[PDB]
Amino acid sequence: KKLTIGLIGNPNSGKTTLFNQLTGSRQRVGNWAERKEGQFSTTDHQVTLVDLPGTYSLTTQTSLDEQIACHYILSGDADLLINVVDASNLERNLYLTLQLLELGIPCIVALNMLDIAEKQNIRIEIDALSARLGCPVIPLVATDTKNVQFVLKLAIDRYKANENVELVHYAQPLLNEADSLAKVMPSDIPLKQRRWLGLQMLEGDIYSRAYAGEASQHLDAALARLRNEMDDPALHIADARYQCIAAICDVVSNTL
Ligand SMILES: Nc1nc2c(ncn2[C@@H]2O[C@H](COP(=O)(O)OP(N)(=O)O)[C@@H](O)[C@H]2O)c(=O)[nH]1
Repeated sequence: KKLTIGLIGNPNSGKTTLFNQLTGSRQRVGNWAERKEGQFSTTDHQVTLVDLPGTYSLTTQTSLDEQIACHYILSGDADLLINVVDASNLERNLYLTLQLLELGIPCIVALNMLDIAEKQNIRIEIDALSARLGCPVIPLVATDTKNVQFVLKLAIDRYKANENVELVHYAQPLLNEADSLAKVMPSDIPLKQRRWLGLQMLEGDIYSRAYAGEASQHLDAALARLRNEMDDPALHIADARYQCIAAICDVVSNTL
């Protein structure tokens, strides 16, 4: 029955509400090595709900909360990740959701605060979002107990690996140098995550270097060949990311 789930999401997106709604008062606040942990029953599982520190990005010195959240997702202790998303500010919240899907980690998106999005004249299309993200999207109003118990626990029991859908289309030189960096990293890290990490290093992420072994030292040489192939490598990563995120927001969002 054991199943470890990690709630992940932006700050002020109804994360603690959803955590509390599922856990109730079956919680244990301790400390990493604040670590918040909870328990709740499903049909097929008894879940260990690991609350993670709220963050906008798995990349960036910043606070200690940001790092532990990032490291936990890479650690791979969790079977499933439930990503609490604010529906009223989708674009802003999707950047973390993209990173989780780029890491290839099985996850369910808890699309929350839909009533606020509805009040702001925004009707998000659930099936369209699920199709383009490649993971179950559960519409929610976390504050309503009637709504939270509707399907979420049902979705948790039938979870699978994400659909291998196309997300960000980076230029080939970026994928080349990210792959070269990925070959230097320890092989126990999945190849799909090693390439993503390599790309974060090129953009100038401070965290990703930790999982790279000695690949972090080969950065400037890769950046040199990138800087002669394009004006700036870090920007081109950020450009391609935007069109992906923005293209999802367009086809998924509508007038109520
Ligand atoms: N209207 C609405 N409000 C919500 C919903 N979920 C959470 N909230 C409200 O948003 C605020 C922040 O919620 P919280 O869970 O603390 O977010 P956090 N800090 O990311 O854990 C709270 O005042 C809460 O009542 C929702 O689905 N709909």
